[PDB]
Amino acid sequence: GAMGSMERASLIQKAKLAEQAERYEDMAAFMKGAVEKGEELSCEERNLLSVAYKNVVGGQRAAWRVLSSIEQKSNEGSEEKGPEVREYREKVETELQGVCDTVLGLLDSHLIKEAGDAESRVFYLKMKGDYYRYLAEVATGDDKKRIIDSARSAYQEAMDISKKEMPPTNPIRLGLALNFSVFHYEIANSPEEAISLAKTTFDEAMADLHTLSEDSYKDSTLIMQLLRDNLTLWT
Amino acid sequence: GAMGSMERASLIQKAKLAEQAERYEDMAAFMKGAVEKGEELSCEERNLLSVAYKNVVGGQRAAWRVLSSIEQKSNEGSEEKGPEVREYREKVETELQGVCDTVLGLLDSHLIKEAGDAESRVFYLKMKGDYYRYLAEVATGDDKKRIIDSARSAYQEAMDISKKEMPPTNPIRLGLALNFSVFHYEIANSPEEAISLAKTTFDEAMADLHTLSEDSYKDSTLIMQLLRDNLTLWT
Amino acid sequence: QRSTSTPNV
Amino acid sequence: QRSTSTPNV
Ligand SMILES: *CC(=O)N1CC2(C1)CN(S(=O)(=O)c1ccc(I)cc1)CCO2
Ligand SMILES: *CC(=O)N1CC2(C1)CN(S(=O)(=O)c1ccc(I)cc1)CCO2
Ligand SMILES: [Cl-]
Ligand SMILES: [Cl-]
Ligand SMILES: [Mg+2]
Ligand SMILES: [Mg+2]
Ligand SMILES: [Mg+2]
Ligand SMILES: [Mg+2]
Ligand SMILES: [Mg+2]
Ligand SMILES: [Mg+2]
Repeated sequence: GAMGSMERASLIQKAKLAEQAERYEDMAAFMKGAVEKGEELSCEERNLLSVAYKNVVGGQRAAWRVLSSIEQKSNEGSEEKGPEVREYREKVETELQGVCDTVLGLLDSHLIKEAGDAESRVFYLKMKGDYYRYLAEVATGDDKKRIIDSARSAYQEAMDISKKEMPPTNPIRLGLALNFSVFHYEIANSPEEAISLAKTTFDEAMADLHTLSEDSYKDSTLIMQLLRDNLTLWT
Repeated sequence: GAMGSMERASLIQKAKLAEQAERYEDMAAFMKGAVEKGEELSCEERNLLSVAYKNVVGGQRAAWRVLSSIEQKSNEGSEEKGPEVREYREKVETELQGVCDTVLGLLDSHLIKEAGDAESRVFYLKMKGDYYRYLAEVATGDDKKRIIDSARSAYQEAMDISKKEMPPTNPIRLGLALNFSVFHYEIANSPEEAISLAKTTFDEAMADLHTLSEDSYKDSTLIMQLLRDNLTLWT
Repeated sequence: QRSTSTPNV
Repeated sequence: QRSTSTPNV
């Protein structure tokens, strides 16, 4: 596309600049361009891809939630205000779905199939789960069940690899488990599964902290605290 | 343009929704559409227009400053990193200039010429000054002097009307004086003019506070505090 | 209150 | 530090 004429390294450089400038739409476009060069991504480059799209979709999700809340209130004693709330919620929703589809497209063409190391494959499968989960957040139709199942299937594949190939303190493994637990609680109507996963993940990570350097310890304990925060919220 | 098919009232409604959702690009597009209906804008609608574009250009200005700083540092012992910093700063700059040109275009076609009340005319002329000032912030070429003069001329016309037609505590008058003082200090290399304007504005507003209701007092004193904040910074 | 998912780092 | 201009309200 539009980034076809720019060097891979220049796209990566500009993604980093865009991050510094809090220009996340630009950052995402640069990283899409980099992915479309066809080479595999390093860990740092996967981080750039992740940060860019998370920030873009994060803003869309926040906006969608505001508009959905206004829409719900409109449908309670409420005075008729016409189609505008629904239309605008739909506009934001369509854009959000578009971003999710873009990310899923990159993963399918061809990041996942070329990812053979545990860190890359688990990261990409987690990402696939996450973006299906974001699609599930706004789904209501004939397809909501299939979207949920797609998220589940991606997370489960990631989980299976992570358990076999990574230590329990690995940040990617931990972040995957965190997000899959959120899936269970928020999407799949499975709070007990969520709690069980968060508890087991936390406990197995705790038991492996002794193997870590000071820096790795910092990384693992940060995510462990998020598991604990959710457990506190959920129980 | 793209908003041509939407009712004016629906554009206004959606601008308000976009504001709630912190979707300022959408908000600006809705308000551009509303302006292009050709009717004059009320005070509330002028506020929507203002908020939308201020937030959009504000993000661009912040990004531009980050990138300009990186660029300046690159040009000091600095290792050569190629054209990317300049290119990306230029990209953001061009987009910023585009937004400014869009706002100035709305003002010229035909908001200012139809504005005959002091509140509307002063507001629009202030806006014209502001967006020329933002153009001046990034100008370096043959045209920087003319851009500065364009800002100056708009602010001066606004000032002349505001002094004749509005009380010294009027928030539009106060905000205009605040921004023109910033112009003097930051753009026109006239710190003494800036300080003088801020001082005189503050003092004349102080003397008129007694005429105000509690609510109007709140509005005026907020802006007066900003004058004071700048005076503290500048002296 | 919403559950926390993995943040940016 | 940069001068403060009129904020959104
Ligand atoms: C090395 C690699 O492939 N990385 C991708 C990552 C570093 C980690 N992901 S993540 O979503 O797995 C994640 C783990 C821990 C934390 I705290 C946040 C996110 C994000 C992108 O960078
Ligand atoms: C009534 C009217 O025309 N309005 C435009 C405004 C209300 C005021 N402007 S402003 O830039 O003049 C301003 C004044 C005080 C403050 I505190 C902030 C901004 C902004 C848009 O709404
Ligand atoms: Cl819409
Ligand atoms: Cl660029
Ligand atoms: Mg090449
Ligand atoms: Mg009623
Ligand atoms: Mg829909
Ligand atoms: Mg009509
Ligand atoms: Mg060197
Ligand atoms: Mg330029």
